[PDB]
Amino acid sequence: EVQLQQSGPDLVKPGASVKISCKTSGYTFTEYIMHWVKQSHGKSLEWIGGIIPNNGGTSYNQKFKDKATMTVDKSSSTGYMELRSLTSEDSAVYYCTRREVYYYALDYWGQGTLVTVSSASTKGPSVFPLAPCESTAALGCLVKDYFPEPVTVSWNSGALTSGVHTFPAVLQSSGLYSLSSVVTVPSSNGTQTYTCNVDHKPSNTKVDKTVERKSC
Amino acid sequence: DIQMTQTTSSLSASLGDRVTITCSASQGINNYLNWYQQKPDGTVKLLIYYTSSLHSGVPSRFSGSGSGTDYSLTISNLEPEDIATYYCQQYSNLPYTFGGGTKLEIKRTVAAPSVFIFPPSDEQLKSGTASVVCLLNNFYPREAKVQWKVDNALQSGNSQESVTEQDSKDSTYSLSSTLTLSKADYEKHKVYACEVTHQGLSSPVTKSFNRG
Repeated sequence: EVQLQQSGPDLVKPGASVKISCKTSGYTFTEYIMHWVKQSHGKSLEWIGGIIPNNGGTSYNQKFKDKATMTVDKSSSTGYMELRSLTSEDSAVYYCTRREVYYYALDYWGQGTLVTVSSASTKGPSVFPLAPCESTAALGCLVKDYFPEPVTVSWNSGALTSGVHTFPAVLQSSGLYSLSSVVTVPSSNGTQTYTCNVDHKPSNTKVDKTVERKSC
Repeated sequence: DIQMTQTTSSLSASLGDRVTITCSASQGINNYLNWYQQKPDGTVKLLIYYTSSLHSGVPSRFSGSGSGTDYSLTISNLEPEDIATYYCQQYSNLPYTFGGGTKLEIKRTVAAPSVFIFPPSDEQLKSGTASVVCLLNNFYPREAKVQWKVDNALQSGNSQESVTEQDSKDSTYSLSSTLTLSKADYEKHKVYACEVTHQGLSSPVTKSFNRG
C-alpha cells in the first residue's frame, strides 16, 4: 500500500523558519512527482509547488516563491518543504501529495501537518474525568487549557472507537484551547474499563486518564 | 491565474437522492479538471480525474461531467459515508487552482438527543475552576436549544458549545455545552441542570445533579 507520513504539528515564532517531512513508502520515489498544498482554517486548498525526485527540479506557485522551498532525499525516500519568514497568514495545514499519469492528478495525500505561527508559549492539556454523579451510560475526558492545536484522543489505546465523540476544540477567552471526548455504552456492557489517551506533540505531553465508574 | 468557483459552498440532500456539485473556471480548461473529497478528519481522496474518469476504488454512484468552463460532480444516490467537502481542481495552467469547496449536509429522519450531565472533577476544582458539561448524543437535525439552570436560575454568558461533524454511519450530530464557573461560585449552589429543546422531543428534557 502507498503511504505518505508527514512530520507532526509545529508551533513557530513570527520570523522563524520550519522544515516539514513527507516520508513515502510502497512505490519507487523517483518515478512520481510530489506537490505541496496549503489549507488555512475553514478555507480552500492553495497549490504551493512540485518537485521531480529524479533530479530535484521544482515548480512554484508565484504567491509562495519567497515563502517555501521544496527538496528531496532519495535514500530516506523523503521530500521536505521549508517555510521561511513566518506570519499568521502561514498558520495552516500543509499536505504533501503524489502526482500520477493516466492526465495528471494528486492520487495519494498525506494526513497533513498543522503549523501555528505565534508568539505565545506551548502549554500542555490538563485532562479531567467526565463521569456521571436509562439504557445507555456515558463518560469522557475534558482536555482543558492547551496551546496550540492539535490534540489526539483515543480510548483504551485505540481498542474502543464505537460510541466515541471527540468534540472540536473551542478557543477560550484566555487564548487557550479546550475540548471534551465522550463514550456512550449500553448500561449492560460493567464488563470493561475506560481510559482516554491524550497526546499533545507540541508539548511532548502524553496522558492516560482512567475514568472511575464507581459501580459498587 | 485561473479562478475556480464553487458558488454553492453548503448543500443539503436526503439519503437516496441525486446530488450535483458544480464548478466553473474563469477561462476554458479543456476537461483538465479533477474532483477531491475531504472527510471531516482532513483526509483527502481523489474521486474523478480528467472530468469523467472514476479513480480505482471509488463507488460508481460518483460521476463527473462537462467541458469548457462548466463541470459537475454527481452522486446518483447519496449514502451516509458521502458526508464531506468536495473540491474541483484545474490543471490546464500553472499554478494548479482549486474551487472554494462544497460541504454536503445530509438530511435524514428526526432523532432526539439522549442527554447526559457531568459535574466537575475534584482534580479541576483543586486549581480554582469548575467546568460542568452537558452532552447531547446522536440527534438530527442540528438545531437544538441548551439552557443552563443553577438552583433554577436561568444562566447567560458563562457557557460555550461545540458540535461534531455529521456521523458517517447515522448522519447524526452530537453537541457539548460547557458551563464554566470559579470554584467559589460552583460551591454557593446546589442543583446544576441543562434543559434540552429539540424537534424530536415532545417537550424539553432536563438532566441535573446536586452538589454534596
